[PDB]
Amino acid sequence: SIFDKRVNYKPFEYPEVLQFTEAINKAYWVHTEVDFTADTQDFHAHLSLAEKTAVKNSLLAIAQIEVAVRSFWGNIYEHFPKPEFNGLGSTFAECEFRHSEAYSRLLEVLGYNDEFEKLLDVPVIRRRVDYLSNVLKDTRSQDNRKYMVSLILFSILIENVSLFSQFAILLSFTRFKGYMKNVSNIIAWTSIDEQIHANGGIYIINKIRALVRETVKDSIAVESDILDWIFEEGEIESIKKGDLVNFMKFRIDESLKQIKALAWFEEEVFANS
Amino acid sequence: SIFDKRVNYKPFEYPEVLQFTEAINKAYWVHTEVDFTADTQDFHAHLSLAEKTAVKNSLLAIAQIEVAVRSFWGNIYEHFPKPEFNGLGSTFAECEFRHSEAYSRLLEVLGYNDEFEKLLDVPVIRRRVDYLSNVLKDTRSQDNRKYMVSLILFSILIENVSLFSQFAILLSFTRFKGYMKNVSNIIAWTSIDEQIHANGGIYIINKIREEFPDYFDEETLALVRETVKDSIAVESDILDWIFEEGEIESIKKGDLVNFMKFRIDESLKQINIPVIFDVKVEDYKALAWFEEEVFANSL
Ligand SMILES: [Mn+2]
Ligand SMILES: [Mn+2]
Ligand SMILES: [Mn+2]
Ligand SMILES: [Mn+2]
Repeated sequence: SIFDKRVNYKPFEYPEVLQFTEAINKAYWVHTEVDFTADTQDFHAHLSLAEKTAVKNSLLAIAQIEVAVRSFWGNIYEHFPKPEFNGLGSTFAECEFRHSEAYSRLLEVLGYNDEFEKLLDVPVIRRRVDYLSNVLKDTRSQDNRKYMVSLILFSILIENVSLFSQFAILLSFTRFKGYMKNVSNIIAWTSIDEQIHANGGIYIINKIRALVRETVKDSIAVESDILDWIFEEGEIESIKKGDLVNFMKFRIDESLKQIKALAWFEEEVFANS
Repeated sequence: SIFDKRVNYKPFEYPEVLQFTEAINKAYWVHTEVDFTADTQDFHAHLSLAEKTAVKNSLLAIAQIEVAVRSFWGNIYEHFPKPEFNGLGSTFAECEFRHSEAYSRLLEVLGYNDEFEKLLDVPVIRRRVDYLSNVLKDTRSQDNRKYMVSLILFSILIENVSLFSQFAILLSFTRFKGYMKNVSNIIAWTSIDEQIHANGGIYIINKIREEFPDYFDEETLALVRETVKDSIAVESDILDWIFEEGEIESIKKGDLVNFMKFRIDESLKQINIPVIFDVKVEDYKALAWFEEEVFANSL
């Protein structure tokens, strides 16, 4: 089975894994390629306080997940002891380190390290953490039935929902205003990697073939409250909170179908890619 | 300390980690960037039986270490619970998967999968596997002193000497004969990566020496020096199996033994361990072309 340890390296029992690692390989990128001087000039002079807050809080919401020690992918070999899944996890774990460094830099160049330190003082961020830490309680569980339960939640929200909300907000400043072009480059490259991390999760879930889908509907409530915190200074004009909820509803449905004025998102991602 | 868990991502307690990860980032490469058709033609037409056997057995010995599930670097966060070392471990773990795929491919192109499956039937390889087992027996130990011993032997053997003998053998065909230039691209890129891995391990060893100088007692230094001296005996016997069909004009075994001994000594100096062999400039300059040949085959 997939939970049994195969000793020989090749042939790969699941050769489709290379499609996900090679996609990460071809999309390889680091934050040191990008210069944020123009974005700081656009930020300082041409963005309203409600627009500054939307950029600040969206990046803080992204950093809450991205700026952390990521250990799920780097340990799937402990649960799927195959050489191809150790490489799948290795490639995703490295990519998450490039992500954590990129949003650690953005927090530094925009001067938001202090707010990131005390981020749990925000009640709604504290609500997403209490949510996330509990629903993913069995990511390290030796029980192979509730570890699967973790990979479902990990792939459709951590990789598909809990971040693409803030990706579209930041990309809207480049789409409709032509601002934050370099930050949107980091955002476009990140969302591409998270799309591959989601498909890799979806791919595995289909290979292991109630508690799930009404656990994930609980996140739409907390993710909607996060948008209230992101737009606490007022709704900006490039995007609206109501459309982002439907964008969140669209992505969850297509995630489960394989196991909208925000249709421009995919087009905007490849333009800034 | 380095063994204590830190929850906050930054500031980094060990910011020099970024020097090693960025080096891997800048030297990033995948084997699909290279094609080996030209090398199969030089192998088929312009290589003797002695040179064929040296190329095949060297790559078999490399694949013996590289084509496997590598798990040491990807789990260094279990012993150094810092966000820095989880990123350092991930960056190195992904790097080994690019290596495992690269030499998996070289075995496939040149048609050596059957001999790699039966590689354990070679007695000198079984001597290396049992020897490497004691070099890795404490890689999961929760004893920080036992795990530090495995970390020292991992960086100076698996990452810095156990493969560089075969690396120089393959590069010698490109420098002196002008053959196997695509294979030399993989070798040079891999040798750069393993150098960063060994230097990254030396950095962690020295940082443990800073915070815990009592861990470097007389017993640890004696066991490491004796285990290391046992390596050159097994690796020199590997050199006999690599040239089991005759001496080749590209390089000599005597230079390769002096090459490994010098690299081992340079490794011990960086972590303040007494030199074992003390190779003279009379001997280790015969393979001094290895560094520049790696850089020439890297661009
Ligand atoms: Mn990420
Ligand atoms: Mn991800
Ligand atoms: Mn390697
Ligand atoms: Mn290595």
